[PDB]
Amino acid sequence: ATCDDGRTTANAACCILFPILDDIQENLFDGAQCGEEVHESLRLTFHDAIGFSPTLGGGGADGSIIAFDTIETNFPANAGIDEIVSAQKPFVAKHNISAGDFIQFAGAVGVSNCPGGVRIPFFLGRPDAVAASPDHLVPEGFDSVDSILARMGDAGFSPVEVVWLLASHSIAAADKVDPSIPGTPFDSTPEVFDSQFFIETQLKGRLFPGTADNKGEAQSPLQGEIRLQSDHLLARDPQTACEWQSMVNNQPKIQNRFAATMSKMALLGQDKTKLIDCSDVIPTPPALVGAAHLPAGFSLSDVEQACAATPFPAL
Ligand code: HEM
Ligand SMILES: [Ca+2]
Ligand SMILES: [Ca+2]
Repeated sequence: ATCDDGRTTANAACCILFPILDDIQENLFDGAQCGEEVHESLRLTFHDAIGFSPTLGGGGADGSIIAFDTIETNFPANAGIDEIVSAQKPFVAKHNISAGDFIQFAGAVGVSNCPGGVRIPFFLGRPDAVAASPDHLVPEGFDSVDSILARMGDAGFSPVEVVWLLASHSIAAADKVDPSIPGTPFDSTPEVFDSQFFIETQLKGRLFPGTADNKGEAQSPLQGEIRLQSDHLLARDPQTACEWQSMVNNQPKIQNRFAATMSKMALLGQDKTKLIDCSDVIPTPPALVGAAHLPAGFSLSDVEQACAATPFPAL
């Protein structure tokens, strides 16, 4: 189909996304940058979608974190999410799409701004949310591995799919884990969707980049990086360690698995056969240029190898 401004997309119902694309690239992502607003929007896709439990309810990727913000931003695991919920709300009021479509659309557009990134498949048509998520369904940085895997398993994700979704922490920082150092990132390249996150979490912890006593924080290997206790444990746990290592220096697998498992997350609570595919509206991401690496001056003896089947690669 050809839309009114002459841009084309495979399914004509998708034409309505083009003005919304332009508005968010200008006014939400500050001129299509891979910056804080993109990271916050990507985190919002997960905090919206994961509100889904067969036994308790929640409609998953349904926009409930905006439509019922009053309730869901009270949950302690949503700390800090209110800023990006407030920022997105006027876009939803002004355009003609549901909050659940908007959150996943903004997350996929945001990701496409980051070098190395992918186009997450995007479907249009989710109805407005009809219930707030239940409480206590969002994993925290201080939860054990078994707790996190049980929660993600309960929403439909295997342990390998959790590892794949955690490539999101390649373009990510924390504001609330240690409030004295907000904006400190989880890897050395928070503007680049690459395997540095899986590398650098495998390094021996050395110091705390701000204060020492913060709940859900492990020691970081670098003054300018922060480490969640969850990522520290998942990189080392026999249930996830070999998968975590396998992402290192494996950008094709990161890209393939992150797109497919993000599309699955974006569809929790929904049925794709009732929606329309508008994947082709998402911009084309830049590619990587630089090779994966240990941080300069580090070597294999600084890596805590945790996969008995396969040694950590020589980078
Ligand atoms: C699986 C267990 C997970 C845990 C325990 C977890 C935990 C966290 C924590 C504690 C933060 C920092 C919040 C702050 O203090 O500001 C965070 C940030 C973030 N998380 Fe996760 N996360 C998990 C999975 C996910 C998934 C599946 C996504 C996929 C979208 C995601 C995307 C993000 C992003 C993009 C940020 C950076 C937000 C920003 O820079 O503004 N996380 N994560
Ligand atoms: Ca939700
Ligand atoms: Ca990165």
